[PDB]
Amino acid sequence: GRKMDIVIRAAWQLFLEQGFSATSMDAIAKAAGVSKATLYAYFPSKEALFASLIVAECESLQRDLPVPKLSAGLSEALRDFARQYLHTFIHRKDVAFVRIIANESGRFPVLARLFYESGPEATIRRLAQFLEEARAARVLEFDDPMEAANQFLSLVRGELPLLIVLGLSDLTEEAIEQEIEAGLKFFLKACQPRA
Amino acid sequence: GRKMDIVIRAAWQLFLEQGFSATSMDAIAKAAGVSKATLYAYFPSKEALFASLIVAECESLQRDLPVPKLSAGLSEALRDFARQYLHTFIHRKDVAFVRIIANESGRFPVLARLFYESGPEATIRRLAQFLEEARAARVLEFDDPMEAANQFLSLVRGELPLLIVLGLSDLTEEAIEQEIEAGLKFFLKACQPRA
Repeated sequence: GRKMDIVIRAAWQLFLEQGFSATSMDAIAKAAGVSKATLYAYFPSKEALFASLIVAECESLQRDLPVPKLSAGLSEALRDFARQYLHTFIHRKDVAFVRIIANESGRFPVLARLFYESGPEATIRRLAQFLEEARAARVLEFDDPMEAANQFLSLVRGELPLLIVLGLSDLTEEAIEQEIEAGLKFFLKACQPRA
Repeated sequence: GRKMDIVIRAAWQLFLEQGFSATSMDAIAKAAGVSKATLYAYFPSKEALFASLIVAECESLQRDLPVPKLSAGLSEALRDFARQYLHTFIHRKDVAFVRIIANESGRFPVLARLFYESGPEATIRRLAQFLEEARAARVLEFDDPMEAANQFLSLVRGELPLLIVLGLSDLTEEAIEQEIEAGLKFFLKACQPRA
């Protein structure tokens, strides 16, 4: 319980610095100061270990996103959600996770999909349920809620992933507000019923 | 002229195999079979050498894209451009190149920005000048052409880059047409003058 966490942190450190495949359960045990018997009692395999990291970190992220309320106002709800989406993008593991998994060159499709469904797709679904509410209230129009959620996020996140990866993204809070307001303005321009 | 190309290819080989910083002008000269005097006459520095590769690769990629014609029909033009834009992601034309810069962890911001401006931003600008024509023809409406171009591409590309990188994208031609049609439909829903 108290030990399992020292293992997690040691493993994360190695996965970042070297990648998944280049990190052995052997190295992990030694970095965390445990016997292999111990290590394997907590985690039946390196794949299971990484899955723990993924589900845990991804569920954590998902708690720091709001559940958008239509009572808050349509715009402010979306604006809030975008804001938190981008803060999580910038300051959390999603980029690191993707580098790590992308480095595996498709050797681990189950882990890849687990991340996708636990994070990115989960974000889409939360927003989608909110959008379904907004459409039920006749305050937005669109054929598919997931599709519309994905469109919204795509606009808001724009080309920030690329910029970050290249090390060119530097986003003050005011810079972020601008990214959001542009994305939102456009999204509403396409889904607000013209009237 | 040809002395210089054998060098380019040798340098690209090393940068791929070992990264930028781990590759020395010395190793490059020896791999290309030239004297250091010769090497440095063509390229004043390793940074300058990589810049040549960037400009060359980025111009190459830009020839793969159409120049969209408004005579073709608005939709079909955009649909063409989107189609060619996505081909770049699927066939991973940028990936090795970006990995090299990304792997420098922002030690070389000038080269990173040169790539950005020579590729990604260049794509935005081409589309932006087409959009500026469409607006002059009163057939689309928007305040800023670069912004609108970015929005268009963000919609179309959506989350495909991520899926590809994770090794979860498998796109039949029909699947691709669906991605495009969704992105375009939405873009037009916001910029076509509602009438």
